[PDB]
Amino acid sequence: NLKDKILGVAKELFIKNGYNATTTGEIVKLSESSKGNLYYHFKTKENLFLEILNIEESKWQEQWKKEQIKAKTNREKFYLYNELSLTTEYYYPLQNAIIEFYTEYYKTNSINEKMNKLENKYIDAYHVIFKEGNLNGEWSINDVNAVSKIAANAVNGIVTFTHEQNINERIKLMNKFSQIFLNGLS
Amino acid sequence: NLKDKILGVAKELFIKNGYNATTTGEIVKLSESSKGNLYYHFKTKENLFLEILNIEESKWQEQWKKEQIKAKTNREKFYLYNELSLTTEYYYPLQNAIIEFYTEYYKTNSINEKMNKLENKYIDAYHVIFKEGNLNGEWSINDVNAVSKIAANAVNGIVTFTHEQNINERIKLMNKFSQIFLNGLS
Ligand SMILES: Cc1cc(N)c2ccccc2[n+]1CCCCCCCCCC[n+]1c(C)cc(N)c2ccccc21
Repeated sequence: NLKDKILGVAKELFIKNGYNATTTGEIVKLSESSKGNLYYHFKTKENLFLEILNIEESKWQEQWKKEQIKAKTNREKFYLYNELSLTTEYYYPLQNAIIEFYTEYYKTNSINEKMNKLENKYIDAYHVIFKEGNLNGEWSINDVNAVSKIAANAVNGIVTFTHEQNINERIKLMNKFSQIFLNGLS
Repeated sequence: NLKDKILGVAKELFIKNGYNATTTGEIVKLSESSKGNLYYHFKTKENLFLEILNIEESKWQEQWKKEQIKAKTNREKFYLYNELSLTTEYYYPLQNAIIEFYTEYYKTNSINEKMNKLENKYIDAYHVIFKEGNLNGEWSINDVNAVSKIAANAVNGIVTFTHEQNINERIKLMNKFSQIFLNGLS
């Protein structure tokens, strides 16, 4: 494909280097397409990156729906989602690139809108789990949105800031975190 | 002292122009030193920057040592340290150079090793709060080292990935997080 091999080489570059480290020159010299091509579907470079995120959050959310069956209670789904978070090949590997990205486009207005459209997708899985768990009598959260937002970011914190220590050490901490947290809700 | 003039000047240069754009030549001339002296004390730009981070971590510890006295109990120190990490990062000028430097050097083991020492010093403050809270009966935690690493990265996530929200909402969520988490310990 064309408008799909771009998105591919781009994802690979944003991860391998960083957001700025990868230039449109590079994406082209390895995705072979005149500068203009990258201009139709993808208006700007911040469009191509914001595009990659959407796909990634979708592939990830999709992977979780196909794996969440292995958890019977919402309590178990919480532990599971946070554990799988450390291993997916989806979305989470772009978090550094996203931190970089936001530091260099937070002076524009169309940024806080798109970076907040994704926010809703990103915390959705937690919203389901906490609401569904309210319905299933697993706990009683008065402010579901607040808690989903906290859970999502705290977890994104664990996944992102421990990216060097042995993987099983990380799963261990994440489980202790999921424990402290749900225990905190009831 | 010349070493300190070099560090002071380099810090300001990194802040005004960012990590990559600052040249050691600028650092050399503006501090009235030499490539030789700079090489002698730091070996490289990356090292210089890491040394600056060291000093910054120490000033931060000193500031905390003076601030925590406002918080009688450890439950309070925890609430306060988490709020301080969120509010003071909003206007910490080196933050930008820091993002730029990390999301570009976490691949090297030389650098990522030294960064971990820094990170570990930040985590220590949680260790102290948690150990001290044990000896005071504020809670009973059997795995202080672990809970400390979890708290630190959870908080960093909340501080780091929540930037699009309004400042009061972020402070509301950080406190709710502190409340949930401290409640999950008992
Ligand atoms: C004085 C002073 C004054 C303040 N008002 C202040 C305010 C807020 C914070 C520190 C402050 N300090 C001093 C602060 C010194 C901070 C030194 C930090 C070193 C390490 C960064 C580690 N790191 C890791 C592990 C993992 C990541 N994925 C990652 C991603 C992006 C960026 C960094 C990353």
